[PDB]
Order: sequence, then structure tokens, then C-alpha cells
Amino acid sequence: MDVLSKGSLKELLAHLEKTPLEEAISYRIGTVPYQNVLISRNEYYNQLYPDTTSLIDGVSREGQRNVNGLIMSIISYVVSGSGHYIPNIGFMLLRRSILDILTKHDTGLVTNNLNYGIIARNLTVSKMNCEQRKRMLICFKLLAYKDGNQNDYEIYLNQNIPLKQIAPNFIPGDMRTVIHNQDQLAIVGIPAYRLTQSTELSIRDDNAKSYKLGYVDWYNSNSFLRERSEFNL
Amino acid sequence: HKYHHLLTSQNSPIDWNYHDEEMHKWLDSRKTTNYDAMQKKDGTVIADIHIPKVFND
Amino acid sequence: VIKPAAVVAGTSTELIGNLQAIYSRLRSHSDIGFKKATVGDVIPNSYMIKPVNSTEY
Amino acid sequence: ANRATSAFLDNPHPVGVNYVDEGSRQFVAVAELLASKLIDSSRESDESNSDVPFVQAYSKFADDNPRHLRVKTGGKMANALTNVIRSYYSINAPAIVPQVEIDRLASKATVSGDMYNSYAIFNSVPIVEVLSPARTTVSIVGSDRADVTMLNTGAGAANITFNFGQIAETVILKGSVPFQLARLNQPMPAARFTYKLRPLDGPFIVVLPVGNPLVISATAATRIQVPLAFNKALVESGFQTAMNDGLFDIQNVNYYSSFDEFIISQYHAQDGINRVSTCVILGLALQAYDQMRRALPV
Amino acid sequence: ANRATSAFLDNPHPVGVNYVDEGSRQFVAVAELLASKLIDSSRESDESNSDVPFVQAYSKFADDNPRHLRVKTGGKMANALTNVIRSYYSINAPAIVPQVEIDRLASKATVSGDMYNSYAIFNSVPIVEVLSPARTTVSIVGSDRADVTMLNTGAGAANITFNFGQIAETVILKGSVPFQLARLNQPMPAARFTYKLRPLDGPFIVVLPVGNPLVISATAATRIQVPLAFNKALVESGFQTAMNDGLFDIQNVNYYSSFDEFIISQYHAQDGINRVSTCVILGLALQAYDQMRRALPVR
Amino acid sequence: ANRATSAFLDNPHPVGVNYVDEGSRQFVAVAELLASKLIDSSRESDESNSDVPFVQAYSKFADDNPRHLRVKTGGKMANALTNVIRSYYSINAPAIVPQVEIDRLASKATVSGDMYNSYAIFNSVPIVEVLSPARTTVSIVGSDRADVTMLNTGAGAANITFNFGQIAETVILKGSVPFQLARLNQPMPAARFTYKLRPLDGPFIVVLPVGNPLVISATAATRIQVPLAFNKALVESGFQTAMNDGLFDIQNVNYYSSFDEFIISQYHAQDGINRVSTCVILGLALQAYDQMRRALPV
Amino acid sequence: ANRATSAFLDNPHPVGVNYVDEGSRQFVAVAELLASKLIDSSRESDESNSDVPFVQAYSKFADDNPRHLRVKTGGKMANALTNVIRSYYSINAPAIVPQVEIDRLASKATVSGDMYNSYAIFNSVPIVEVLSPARTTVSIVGSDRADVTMLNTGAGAANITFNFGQIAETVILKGSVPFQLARLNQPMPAARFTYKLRPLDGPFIVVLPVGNPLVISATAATRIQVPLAFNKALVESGFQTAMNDGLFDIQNVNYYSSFDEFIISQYHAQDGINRVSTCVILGLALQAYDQMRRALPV
Amino acid sequence: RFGFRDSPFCTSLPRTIMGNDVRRISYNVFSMMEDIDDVISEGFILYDAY
Repeated sequence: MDVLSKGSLKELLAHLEKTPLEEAISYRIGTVPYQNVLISRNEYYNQLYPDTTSLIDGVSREGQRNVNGLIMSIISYVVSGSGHYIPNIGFMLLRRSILDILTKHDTGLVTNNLNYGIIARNLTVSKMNCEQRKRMLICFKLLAYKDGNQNDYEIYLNQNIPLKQIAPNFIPGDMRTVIHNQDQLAIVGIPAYRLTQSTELSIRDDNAKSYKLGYVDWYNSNSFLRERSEFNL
Repeated sequence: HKYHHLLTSQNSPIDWNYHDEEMHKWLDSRKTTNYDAMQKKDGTVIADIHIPKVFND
Repeated sequence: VIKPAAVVAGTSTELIGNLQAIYSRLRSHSDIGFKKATVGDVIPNSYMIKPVNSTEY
Repeated sequence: ANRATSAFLDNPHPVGVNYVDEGSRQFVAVAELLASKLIDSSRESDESNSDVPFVQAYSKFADDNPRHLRVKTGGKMANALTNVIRSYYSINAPAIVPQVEIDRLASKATVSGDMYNSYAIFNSVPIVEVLSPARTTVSIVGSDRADVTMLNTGAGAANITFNFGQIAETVILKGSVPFQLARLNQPMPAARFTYKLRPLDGPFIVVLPVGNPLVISATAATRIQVPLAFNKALVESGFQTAMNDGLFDIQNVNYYSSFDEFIISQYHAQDGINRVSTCVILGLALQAYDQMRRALPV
Repeated sequence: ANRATSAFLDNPHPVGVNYVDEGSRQFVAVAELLASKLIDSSRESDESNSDVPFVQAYSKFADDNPRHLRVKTGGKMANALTNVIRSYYSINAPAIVPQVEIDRLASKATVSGDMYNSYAIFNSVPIVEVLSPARTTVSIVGSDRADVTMLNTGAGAANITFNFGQIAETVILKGSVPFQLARLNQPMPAARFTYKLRPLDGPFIVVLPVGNPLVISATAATRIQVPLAFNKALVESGFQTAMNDGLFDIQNVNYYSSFDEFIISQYHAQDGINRVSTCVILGLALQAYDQMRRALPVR
Repeated sequence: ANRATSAFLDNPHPVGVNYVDEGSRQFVAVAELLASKLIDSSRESDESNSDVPFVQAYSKFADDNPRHLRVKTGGKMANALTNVIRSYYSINAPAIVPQVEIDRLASKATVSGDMYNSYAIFNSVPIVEVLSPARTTVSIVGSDRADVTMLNTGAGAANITFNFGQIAETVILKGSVPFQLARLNQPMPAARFTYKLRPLDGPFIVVLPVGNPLVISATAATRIQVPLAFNKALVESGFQTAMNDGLFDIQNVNYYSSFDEFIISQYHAQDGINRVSTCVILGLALQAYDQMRRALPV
Repeated sequence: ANRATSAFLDNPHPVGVNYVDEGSRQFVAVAELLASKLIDSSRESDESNSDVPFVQAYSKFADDNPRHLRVKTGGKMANALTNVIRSYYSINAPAIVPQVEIDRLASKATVSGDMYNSYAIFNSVPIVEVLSPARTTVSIVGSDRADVTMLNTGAGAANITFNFGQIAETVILKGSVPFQLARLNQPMPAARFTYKLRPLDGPFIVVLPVGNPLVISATAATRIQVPLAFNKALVESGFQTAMNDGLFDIQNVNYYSSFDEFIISQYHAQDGINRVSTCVILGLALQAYDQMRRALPV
Repeated sequence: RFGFRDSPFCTSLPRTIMGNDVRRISYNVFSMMEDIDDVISEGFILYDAY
């Protein structure tokens, strides 16, 4: 809910600096993705509603134990709000910040073999909105510039023309680009009053709607409950 | 395999009989042309050595 | 050949006709192949073109 | 045996998955409401011999005053409405409109955005399969009125199976000459011109006597939930306009003669009830496109 | 000789003889007027984000205040309109609406029961009979546009007689190839693509040459007196709705694809001048039915 | 070789050359505006219990106060409107109403005479010619939806050329069975159920296999500039009323099933652009004729 | 039969698909307006013996103050203008200028950016095909004025078919000696020196006597919608400069003598309307290029 | 054109700044905004008012 509230690149990067990798990994066992299922939407239809499960839903799903699974878990947290179940990663790695994983070599993770096309297909980029895609491209650029793969990122953008139009205008390692960036990346914000307490047909739309409706209540009450446990640590 | 059946069947997008007949008519014309070309360069006996008329199909 | 023939056929006679139709075409192509070696002309060979310095993406 | 299927029911292409949320539904409803006021204001301006009613309507729709030396394009609302129409048709469309832009355009007027307040009747006839035995020829022509022409060449009468799907509500069958039709495992009645059928009542068997061809004319009615502002006449005009403007020109898509065929074909696809909700929002957007473009041609 | 006739013209079932007086005609007009207010109020409720306009119009229509947990169906007015519609369609349908209920509902709004103020155009093509010789085949398909396919297998040219009835005003005939058509005992003209005909002129003879088949497309237009509130689009939508809900499922009745077919079929039957009056009231009732259900839907 | 053509495209008759000036265009625009108010005043009068809204509307239209025991024809406006419709249809029809009378009736309301601000979509299919080989039979039926039935009795497959003209913007081809179609001197693609074509691309070649006949259904959409008040539903009703009232009965004219067939046929004639301009003015006059006659049936 | 066609109409290459948006169009209009001021200040500085007028104009155009011992190329506007001209010509030419640079440069002056306000007349004569019998020989020379030389060596008179396309509005034919010309299915008139023809009317037949060769000179006029600032003299000069400076030379592109030939050839290709729209923006860009390069020879 | 220092006048309000479209908020929405501090950091256009 906090990560989805950020609406600027410099807010999003600041949040990733303070957030450990533990928050991007779920301890719930979940279900296997890419499964054709029938769900109940009784507000609209008497019959069951066909849908397919995906990693970028708001619900935690089982994840693979490879490096590909950990990168997919990070991106899913940014774009959907929840991570995936990857057990026994390691105490040292889980303490590191998300930005440290993406942009630093001291972590001990190797991401040179990652294929950006495969990761996008596994995350169902075709079903992602403009804000979600821009967030995903930010994570790709950070990973590419860490590995010296700047050319591969540009070539990958040439192949996918629609992704090129919405590519973020920031160069990692340059502070000027982050300062002057004017991107809008807020999936969840203070709702327009027109929003109602109604369900949505798709799994993704309903879960995103749930985050939107609960943002006002979370905004008012998160500070005190966080402080009630943070003090005397 | 469904596409394989379609290309074989009567409703194929390719008229196989028409193309096969034209290949046959193109091949024997080449045999006549190549045989005549060699009859001028060297003798008829040498032409029979290298392009036998017995072998057709 | 049995896989293409039975993908759509609903009767045993339907299946036998498809099998014979495919082999009629196959045997017609075998005759053309041998004729190509007897016309006095060289036959082209299949090839694949790949970039000199391939790029990952 | 031979199988005959309707042309428009074949291979429905996937539809877009974007701009189907509550916020985006309101924007389409806002565009329709504001586009209607543009048409009415132009009529009022012509009658009153004053451009003042049109200036207000254009300013609300386009966020800028009309100018004599600037082309009247409808502003940013027109661009957003055009882009969402492209996205609805196919999943391969770019879908580049920001969420901040959509939300600000939904605040121009207050509308519920509910797409289930009413219903509309669609007339496309879905013949999923016509199964005919040997020595018989069957041809299916037309979508709004389906004509099935059958010839019996063999020695005796033949039985022909008709499948109308499980979605259409009612189907009326009319023949050139009286004919016999009955459900599976049911006795055949006396020959008569007209049959009224429920498509959910299994496949239907038609007795085809030897001799002159028998032609069956089929009409069907299907009810699909639509918003209260839905108008089939305006949706049909917008669908034709969008095709001519190139809004539907994307790779790996199917083209239809009318929005009637488009919505029914997507309904009959596997898991087609997912697509029917997106198609209704597309129809409403086309209703806004027709009114806006007629008032502001480009 | 072989005889071919249009499918929709065959055996028109008798229409009802009840609820055709001035009091019942006023009730149908009142229902149509109130149903239009119901559909407009629902639009206003959407634009104002308030249920007051819709509750305001539903109270006038149903004489009851809408309450949550109770399904909104239209009240007693919906019950009367739905059952009166069934009686108009067939004479076998029962008459179950009391006269006290009709009089009370007719007094809700002031309106005239006049059903002959205006006119409308109906496009069903009446082909009463097509008479052909032995060695020819004739097939007729379609109602709005009728395609007549004729094939001649004999040695010489044959004459086909076309009867379009006496009710239709004009009939336009278009052929796939130029053809000759003339009235009875009249010299044949030169081959032409199109013919404009008056059905009252008499039976028409078509020369069918030996060879490829000749297809004649027929379009017809007829004038029927209707009230000013008549809207063809709304009437047709209500006709399909009434069919889907099963109100027209009565014993020994004939089913039509459109209201245009239904009204033309009843016109061409005997005592069709009396039948067409009842059909007009049914069309206005179906217009009220269409607007009522679209305002109050059921999944 | 055999040639097949659409029936409604054959021999378009010359249209009238009068009442096409700015003052005459204003009169038609005034007539449509005042006739629309006549139809709306009737509904408002019935809702209340006063004939005042109708009396005001009729007095403006007819220049005379309505009276009982009189037919209520419509006054001089109704007479003038009837005669100009006759003149538009044919160049043989006389021009009766003087220009002074037209100008006087045009001053009753202040409306612009522009007739080409907006556009409309017309769905008549212009199959100009279908060229077929010796051993093939081709039949064309229909105008709104054109069905072409072709049968090949020859030994091999035959190529059939389709020419849709240059005016239509899009043409959708649907087949009873999947078929192959390609442009001139172009490779044939795989068999497909539906095709979307631009008639300006060029003549198209359809492969007709030996066996059962193949039926292709064609639908077209052409955009024609019209006034904003144009309504296709009202124009078509007036066209039928015009033919039924016998004001299109002139020597040496061609008759059509609908206004849509009339306007597409004139577009494909020699001076297509000039002919269509007159027909659009005829369409607006017919729209006024329908509204006026429904309120005042004589 | 022998077929002869104009040379400049053969094989038009695809145009670029970048820099066609509203912001890009505004950039070209701003560049044209600023280039016009650059050449006006250069003349003023010469006549006033002061460099102040030129310094002010160059600073706005180039975003830097003029300095001695520097090249005075034209700044970032010159580079963007040069690169967009390359992209418009060919689809193979890369698009280098980022959209951020285009948008920043478009904010220098307020312009409409609409390229369809006005029109221009183009005088290239399109001869799509000339069909001749076996005995006759036909040769076509010229683009602005086309001379068709025909000689009949057969026994009798021959019929030569002329097709001028459908885009050209008026074609005027003049002959060395009086000749006979008529449309399809029309009577042949007496021999005249000159004919005025509408290419939309149809193919035209010329009777070629046996005696002496006949040369027909053809002139045509075509109307293409262009912005109001369009100047044909400046565009033609800019086109030649673009070719000389070598920014049109890429792989697989046709070359033309004038911008008139380039725009007409693209009109007659497939998707000609969309191609011509891009070529109009190239014409305005070439107009800006000619003025800026003449003010600052580099 | 006028030589003003830090001119508050633009020839037209820019459609895009730094490659992204400038956000537009109606005056009514901006009045009810409680997250106004986050919005002003990016910049916006106010409309629907005189």
C-alpha cells in the first residue's frame, strides 16, 4: 500500500532504499500461477466468471528458488503490492534494501543471465497498465546499468515499440535525471469521491480496487500502529 | 496435422496437380535444351554419354 | 501419415482414402526428384542465412 | 459428412484488458454525455443565430475556446476517446493513456458509469454447426438473416442437425416450403412453415426430402446487459466510422460487418462472457465517437 | 402448375377482440406516456447521483413507493399491461383484467386514445402466390427483401404469374439480369433491370428464358394509420422482448420474426381491416413494455 | 467471358439543376427546422391539455391560424416544399415555385444554408462488375448486403475479378466457406473466412474451386458530406412517402428501393460529385416532408 | 499490345512514419516562421550597416548569441530540422531527434500547426498507362509537360487508349496536328487541336491515322491541401538543396527532379492519401531549410 | 520577446515537460486535495476556473 502510493520516480527510489527485501517476499504458501479458474462474481453474473491467475495479482503465489524468481518477486511487489513465496533465501540477503539488490554488487547476487523478454512474459506485461509498465521498466534499467547491459536494454526497447513510448527518462547513476523527472507512477492514491464500494469482474481489477478503497483508512492509522511496535526495539 | 490434412485434401490452397504437371513440362524442355546445346559443342555420341534419353522418371 | 489422416475423418473408409491420397502425392514427388538428376541441370541446395555477428535481443 | 459454420463466428480475436475499471467506465460515460451536448448546442446555435451556445459546449468538452484559425479537434478528450477505442478492440493495442488523464476527464460531469442498468437485443443469428450426411450440400449465407440452402441428391430423405449454441434466447425458423423439425429423440410433427425454438433445447433435426432445395431463414434475438445511455443506432454509426478512420487497423485481428456481429462472436468464444463486458464499453465509446466526430469533422 | 407463397403470409391466427374500446385505448396511451417518464427519470438519476427523480416517476407508474428488499416490477400497472398484451396477440389468450382496473389506470394521466392521428411505413413484401409451369422451379425467401429464384428446364420460355395482393402501395422489382415483365394481356416490353409496380394493377407475368436462373428482388412499402406517439424502433424492440419473456407462447398461434411481418400478415387475411386496428394498439402496448423493462431490469 | 453488375447501379437518371442556390438551400433548411418543431409541438400538446404549442408551431409554418373544419394542409410552405422535391429528382420535372416565393419563405427562420458540414455513412454495396470465365455462373443479389453466388463446372479452378469502384471506403467480404482473394498480379494467401478491403486498392481476384458453389456476402461503407440535421431514419421514411404520394412519377426516370441506393448510384455516374450535392439537398427536403406529413396527414 | 507509362510514377518508395504528430507538426511550422525572420534580418543588417537585427534573430533561432570565429551553423534548430527531413523521405532513415528536443523547440513561437488549411496546384501530368496495338509505337517524354509521340505503321487506323489516373483534376491535350479523341462508348467528334478532359471520366481513345506521326502535349493540374504558409517557389528550391547536400541519399529510394514529381508519385501509390500528408510536412520543412541555409551558408 | 526577467508569460501552456504530459487538475479537485504537498513537488495545471 505504501509502495503503490508513490507517484514520482524520486519518491519510488527513496522508498526502495528504506525497504528491506523481506517486505518483497511473502510467507504465505499461495497457489501456482497461470491457471485457468472460475471465480464467483455475484454482483454481475449468476454463473461463474472465467479468469486466469497471474503473478501480478495482489495475492501471494508460489515462486521459484532461482534468481529469476527473486527478481520477479521484487517487481510484483512494486506493481501489484505483494511478493511471492520463496523460502529460506538467507538472513543476510533479506536484510539488504531492494535498491541494493537492483543497483549494487555487494549483495552477492548475479543477474547477468536474465532475459528481459522472458521476465516480461512471465509477469504478463500484456495485461499491465501504463503505470505498472513504467514501474517495471524502472527495475529493468536499474538491473541493466548495474550489469553493464545498457545496450541490451535499448535493443530490447526497440523490439517492443509500445514499451518504448512509455520508457522512463532517467539514466541510473546521474542525479540530474532523477531530480527533473516528471513521471506519474501512482497506482493507488486518495480516491476521487466518485469511487464506490463495488466489486470488479477481473481478479486484477478487484484487488487493485481493494487497495484503492483501503488507502484512506491506512493513511490515517498506519503511523500510530507502526510506532506502537517500533518504539523500545 | 490439421494443416497437413488441409494441404493434402481437395480444399487445399495449393493446386498440387497443376504445379506437378508444370514441373514435368519444364523438366523435359530442359532435357531437350541441354541435349541440343551439347550436340553443337561436341558430337551426338558424346551427348548420349552425358545426357541419356532412357532415364526419364 | 496416420496422424494427418485420422485428425478429421469419421469413418474407416474416410481414413483409408486419406492415406491413399497422401501416398499418391508422395509418389508423384519421388518421380519428379529423380527426373531432376536426368535433365543435365544442377539442383539448388537448401540454406539458412544467419547474421554474421548475432545480437542477443 | 460435412460441417457448415457461420463466417462471423470463426476465430474471435482477443479483446483489450485496459480501461475497464470504474474510473475508466465513468470517463466513457462522461464523453458520451458531453458529446451529446455538442450536437444539441450546434442545433441551438443554428436556430438562435448566435454562436454562444456552441462556445460553452466546446469549452466544456475541449477545455479551450473555439478559434477561427485553429482546427476544431475536440482537445485532449478527443485524443483520449480515440486511444481507448483502439485499446478495446485488441490486446495488441498500445494503451498509452495515463490514469491521471482519465481521472481528470471523469470529473467533468457526474455519472455512475454502471454498464448493467439496462439491456439491448442483438439480432445476429449464431449457427455454430450444421451437420449434413453424404450426397447433401448445405450453404449458410448472412448474419442478421441466415439463409440455409440444402439439396438432397441421394435416394432417400436425409436428417440434418442444427446447432444454434447455448447463448441465444430464441430462434425463429422459416422455410420456403413446409418442413419437419424436431429435437433429438422426439417424434417429427406435421410439416409447417414456421418454427419457434429455444437454442438451449439441444440440437434440432431437419428432415430433407429429395427434390427441390429447401431454404430456411433464421432470425435470433439475444439480450446483453448494457448501460441506460446505450443507443444501437449511434453505436452502429460509430463502428462504421471507426473502421474507416483506421482505429481498428491492428495486426492479427478479425473484422466484422457490424457491432452486432462483433459482440455475438466474442460471446460465443471460449470463456466469452469475459469479453462481453469489454465489448459493451467499446460500444458506448463508439456512441461518443459518432456524435463527437459528426459535430467536429476532421 | 406449381404454387409458391411467402412463409409469413400463411395462416394468420385471429387477434383478440377484447380491450379495444376507448377506455382501454386510453389505458395503453397512458402506460406509454408514463413508461417514457420512467426511462427518462432513470437517466436523470444517473446524472444527478440522486434517486429522487426515479422514485418520483416509479410512484406515478406503480402507485407505490419503492422499498428495499422488494423487487421493482412496475406494480399493478405492469400486471395489467403484460396480460393485456397477451390478449391482443391471440383470441385464445384469456381476458383476466377487470374493467375497474382499466378505468383507474386510464385516469392517471390526461391523454387521447386516438390511434389514427398519423401514419407509418412497413416494408414487408406480400407475395400472395407465384404460379409457374411444369418444367420450372420457383423459391421465395425473405420478408423485408424477397428474393425469388426461378430456373427453367423446359425447351422454350415460360411465363410466371406474380400476385402481390391489393394492400401494398408500391412494389419495386430488381433483377439479377434484365428481364421482361408486363400485366395480363399486355405486350411485353424490352428487358429492364428494375420495375416499379402498383399491386392493384393486377397479376404480373414474367418471361423466364431457358438458361441461367433469374433472381428477382422485391421491396414493398405500405401505409398504416398509427398514433403520433408510435416509434417503430421501440415497437420492434418490445416485440422481441415479449417473445423472449414468453408472453406470446399461446396454443395454436403463429410466430413472426418482426412486428412488420405480424401486421402485414394480419392485414392480408380476411377481415384484415378490423384486425389491423387491434395490431396498432398492440404495437403501442409493446412500446410501453419495451420502455418499462429497460428501466426496471432483471438479470 | 461474362459480366455481372449490381442492378441499382445501372443507368442513373439526370437530377434536377434548379433550387440549388444559397437562398434555395436556406428554404430547405428552414423547412426542416419548422417541420421538426411541428412534430415536437404535437407531443407537448398531448402531454398537457392545451393546443397552444401546436397552434404556435402551425402558425409559423403555414402563415395561417389553424381552424376547425379545415384540412390543415400546411399552407404555402407545404406546397413549395412538395414542388422542389419533384424538381430535384429529375431534370424533366418543371420548376414551378418562383425564386421570390422561395426567398420569402426562407426569411421565416435564420438558419445557415450549408449542407456539407457533417457526414453520414451509407451502406449500399457498389459491385460495378464481376468478370468470370466461360464455364462459370455468377449471380448478384441484394443492395444493402450483396450475395454473389458462383459455381464452377470446369475442369480446373477459375479466377474471378471483382471491381467495387473507387467511391466506397471499406468493403467486408464474408464467404460461406473460406476462400482465397488477392489483388491483381499478387500471390494468393491462405483460405480465410473474411476479408477487409479498400476498393481504391484495385480489382481483386477470387479463386473459385471446382465443386460446391461459393457465396460471398459484401458490405460497404461510404461517407457522404451532409448537414448536421441529417437523420437517416427520417430521410428513408420520407423517400418511401415521396414515392407513395406519386411525386417521383416522371417520364424517363429510374426508381430505387431506398434513398441509399439512389445516392450511391448517382455518385458512380459521370458527374458524381455534382450529382451527390443535389441529392443531399433532396435528402433534407425529404426529411422535412416526412415530419410535416406525419403531423398533417391529408 | 504495348504498354507505356510515365517514368516518375514508377516504384514510389515508402515515406517515413515519424515526426507526424501534433507537436512535431508545430515544430516544422515554428521552424518555417523563424527561418523567414532569419532571412529578413539578414537583409536588414546589410541595408542598415549594423549587425544588431541579425544577432537578435539568430539568438532566437539558434539559442545562442552569434560569435565571431565560429561557424554560425544554426544551433539545435538546424540539426533537428536537418534530421527530420531525412526521416520523412525514407522509412529506412533513422529518427534521431528525441521528442523532448522537438517539444522544447516547438515552444519558441505560437503556431497552429495545421497543414490542411489551404491548397496548392501541382502541374505534374500523370500518364498511368498507354495501350497501343502491335503495329504502332508510343513513346512518352517529360513530366511537367508530357509529349506522347505515336506512329502508325499498319494498314489501317489504330485506337490508342490513354489512362490519366483518377487523382488529377484537369488534363489539357494539344496535338501537332488535329486529332480525334473520345471517351469510352462515346461518338468520335471531328478533329480538333485541343481537348480539355477530366481524368475521372474514364479511358480515352485516340484515332491514329497511318500517314504521319502525331505528338500530343499534355498538361495537368492537381489540388493538394497544404498549410497557408506554403510557397511553391521556396519548396522547389529547398528540394534541390536537400539533394545537393546529400540528405536524401539512402539505400532503396527513388529520386525525382522536382518536389512536384515526388508528391504526385506518392499520391498514385497505394495508401496515397496518407503518403501525401507526410509529404506536405516535408515540403514545409524544405521551405524552412531553404531560407535558413541561404541566410547562413554552411 | 519582451526581455522580461523570469517571464511569467508563456506563448502557450506546454503540453509536455521533460517528455511527459503536464498534469491538469480542476480547481474543485485541488480545493479538496489533502495530499497537496506531494502534488506541488511535480507541478500541475489548474483549470475549470476563471
